[PDB]
Amino acid sequence: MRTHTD
Amino acid sequence: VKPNYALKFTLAGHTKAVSSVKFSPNGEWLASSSADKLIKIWGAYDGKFEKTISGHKLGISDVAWSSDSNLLVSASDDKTLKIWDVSSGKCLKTLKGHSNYVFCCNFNPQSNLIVSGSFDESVRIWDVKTGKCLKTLPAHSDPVSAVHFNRDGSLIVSSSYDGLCRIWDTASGQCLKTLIDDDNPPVSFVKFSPNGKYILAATLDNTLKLWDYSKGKCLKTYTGHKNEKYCIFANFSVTGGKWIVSGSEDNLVYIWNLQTKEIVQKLQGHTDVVISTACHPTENIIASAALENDKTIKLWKSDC
Repeated sequence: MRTHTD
Repeated sequence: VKPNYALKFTLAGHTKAVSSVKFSPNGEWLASSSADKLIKIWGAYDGKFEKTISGHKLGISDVAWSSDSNLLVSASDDKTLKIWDVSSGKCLKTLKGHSNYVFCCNFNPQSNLIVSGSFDESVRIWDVKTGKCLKTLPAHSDPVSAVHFNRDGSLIVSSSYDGLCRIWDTASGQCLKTLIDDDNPPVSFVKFSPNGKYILAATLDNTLKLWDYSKGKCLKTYTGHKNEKYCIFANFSVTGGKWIVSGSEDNLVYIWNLQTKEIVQKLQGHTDVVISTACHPTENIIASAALENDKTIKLWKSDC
């Protein structure tokens, strides 16, 4: 998801 | 000369973070995608909720309109894209073949093709009418953050976490040009300018750059926003003054003068990362969208 940053 | 964007509507209804907003080309709708696996359609001018479009099995990172405003394509973590009839809400086609998240998508101007980029590090080109994959490009060596056709459909620009922007010949799928910057920061967004001469590229070091890509030359850089973590969309605003528009990880919308690179406005009111902005095709209207702690879309209007 674009809404997550890892 | 500076714009005066002011909040006019807040659009709530998504139940997880929003990922992408886009204005229909005919100007009358906004589409939004969300981590909540949904697409929603809103009236572009009054923010009226129109409909929810459902069917992806996991969240959606991007959504894009066909030229005639009748179709949407969405890119999902369920490894597919889906083509939707906007008026009916029905899934017309499911585009299968990516082996990991689909991150980004766009129609060509003809709207006979869709281009998509994926965490599987490839760019795929698809036939709208059949839903079949026509080309798979080994475009990058890390997830592909953005894909976009130029104005005549003959070119695709891609960007990736590998730090590269590439220009591809649509008809052959072969690489026409690679742009490398200095120290290969991940490139989180890219798109051609309206006139097809430039590409606007975001890198995860708080920087937007305007490139002349035939010359491989940086022409403008824009800073002052926070962008280190998310793939945040950026826009050419052309309805009034020529601006550059971007979300930012400090919950603001930034607006720059394209030519002087000066920040001309910061739009306050989202309460989480502004992951996506869009500029209305004919009115001085900006749509903005924020992550989990906000999950709303805001519409702002300016006189210039």
